Order: sequence, then structure tokens, then C-alpha cells
Amino acid sequence: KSKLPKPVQDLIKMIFDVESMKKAMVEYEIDLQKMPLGKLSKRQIQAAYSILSEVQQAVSQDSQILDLSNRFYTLIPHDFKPPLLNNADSVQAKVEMLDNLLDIEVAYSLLRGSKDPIDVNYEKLKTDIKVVDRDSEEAEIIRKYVKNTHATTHNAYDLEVIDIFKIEREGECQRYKPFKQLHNRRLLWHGSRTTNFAGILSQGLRIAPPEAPVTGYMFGKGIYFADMVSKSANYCHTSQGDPIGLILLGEVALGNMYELKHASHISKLPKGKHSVKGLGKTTPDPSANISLDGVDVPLGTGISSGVNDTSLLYNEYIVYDIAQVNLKYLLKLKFNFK
Ligand SMILES: Cn1ncnc1[C@H]1c2n[nH]c(=O)c3cc(F)cc(c23)N[C@@H]1c1ccc(F)cc1
Repeated sequence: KSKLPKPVQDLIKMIFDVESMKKAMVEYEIDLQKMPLGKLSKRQIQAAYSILSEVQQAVSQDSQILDLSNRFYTLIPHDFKPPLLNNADSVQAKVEMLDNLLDIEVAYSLLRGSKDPIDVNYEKLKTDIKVVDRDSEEAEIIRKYVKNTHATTHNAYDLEVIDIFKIEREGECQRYKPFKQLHNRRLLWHGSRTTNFAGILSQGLRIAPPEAPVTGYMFGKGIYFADMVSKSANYCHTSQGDPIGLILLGEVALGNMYELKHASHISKLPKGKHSVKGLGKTTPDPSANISLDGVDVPLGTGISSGVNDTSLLYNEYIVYDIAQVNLKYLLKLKFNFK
């Protein structure tokens, strides 16, 4: 029997849920026979990324695109008439599929490679996880952040916080050290599919590989965060059939922000800048900022930023070095769909 709190045990089950892994693969139309969880290979996936990059290029300028489509389906067997990879959104969906596959492989490997099994798998995450007491001020601050920064245009659901966890990944403090005293450190959201979280906890937030198409990345390949909970929660890809999601709060060392109103695929920041801020029309009210253990929490309700000429409804924040993030909390959220 495990010594871990029930909420933590429930999180471990959730994150190592093999059935969720398989359901995801069925929804992607992957052939589970020909490409089982244990068989996923880093080198095949890398080659698949490159083919998707060639596809995107061929689309941007009918026979050759059929052949590339087929080369992709040979590398990543599907179980379908096979849809042509002939537009940016289709390509993007396959890239996101490959990302999700990669983290699923990580989860499956950890799982397969005397004590209660929940405890054995907990240890494999190499992450200290503690429950934040529902009645603490810490929890209250976090619930406020969730409540106040739900955007008015994300009306498909409300959020309810079920559990709040405090997390410390092995090695992250040391890795974050050079950034620990950069100025402008902010507690920001990052949402991702549940089936990615074993990978995220064991390896941290990562940046897309060189081989991946840049298409879809408004500010280039980086790690993206929001100051509005719902903007991030949308990337949980929850649904009525699976309405429980996981979302992170990260301390992000933003330093001097390169403020942008429109897409720009950053390959190198201007010297002296440490992050990108995509400027939204709505921003959390600066007067309501609260410090939490030295870090600003922009938990104000949304007001007008005064920026009209922008591509974005809400802010986003991007860093280009994985060491500029120190993960602090993990929330289990129930999405109540309307
Ligand atoms: C899909 N994805 N994969 C890695 N990162 C993400 C997204 C993202 N994930 N999670 C967040 O919380 C987030 C919060 C934002 F303000 C903005 C975000 C994100 N945009 C990122 C984005 C969107 C489309 C795209 F093609 C590439 C990147």
C-alpha cells in the first residue's frame, strides 16, 4: 500500500493511463498493430517530422504531394482512403500528433522499464509532488488566478479546480539558477494534453526539434505561456467525454521582453532581450498583481491593454531556452462544458 496522498495517487494513475494513450492513438487513426506503444522510435519520428516539413514546403508552392503524403504514412502507419496532406492545418495536426506520440512513448517506456506500483511509477517521474491544502492562502491565490483570468471569448466551458499540486522536478533548480535573478519573473500558465504529462514531468517543457515545420508557430519554436488561464486550458484538448485536464503554473524568467504585435519566427532574439511577449488587446489588470514567494502573479481580471493594432486577443509569452522555466504548480481542472 502506498504512503502517497490519494490526490497524488490519482494523478499518477491519470498520467500513466495506458487506455488514454491507446484512445488517443485510435483518434489519430494510427495503426496500433503496426505501430505499438513500445515500438515508437525516436529516429522514425524524427524522419516523420522532416517529411512533414517537405510536405509543407510542397503545399506552399499535386503528384509530388501525393508521394510525400504516402512516404509519411509508410513511416507512421495509419489505419484508414488516406487523406492527402495538402494544407497547413493538416500538416500542423500531424506535427502535433507526432509531439503527442513522442511523449506517449516516454510515458510507455517509463512504465515498462515489492513496492506499490503507484509508488514505483511516482519515483520514475523524478519529481517531488505535494498536495497544496485547499484551505491555504497559496490555494486561494491560485483559485483567484483561475477565476479572474478566464477570457470572455472562451465560453465553451467553466473551470473548476479539483487539486493543486506543488511540484519540484529533479535538476530544475540547478538548471534555472542562472535565470533565478533575471528581473521580470512571472508565474504563467502552460496547458497540454494529459497524455503528455509523464513526459513533461520527467523531462520538463521542451522546444520543438529543428526537423519540425515552423508553420503554426507564431513566434517561432519556443515554449509558450499565457497569463489568461483559458488561453492555456484550450491546449489541454479536453472534451465532454474526457473533461478533466492538467495545467501547469511555471515561474518564467522573462527579463527584457521583445514585445510583438504580429507573427515573427524568432531564430535568435535581439541581443539584450530574453523573451517574446505577444501583445494582446486584453491584459490582466496590473494593479491587481500579487507576489507569490518572490514571483509576480498577474491574477487581475482582464482589462484593455490599449493596444489596438495586434493579431492577438490576449498576451502570450515565449522563451527560447528550456532553462528559463521553473515549474511550480500542477492543477487538475474539471472543464464544465456548456
Ligand atoms: C500546440 N503547442 N505545442 C507547443 N506549444 C503549443 C501552444 C501552446 N501550448 N500551451 C499553452 O499553454 C500555450 C499558451 C499560449 F499562450 C500559446 C500557445 C500555447 N501556443 C503554442 C502553439 C500553438 C500553435 C502552434 F502551431 C504551435 C505552438
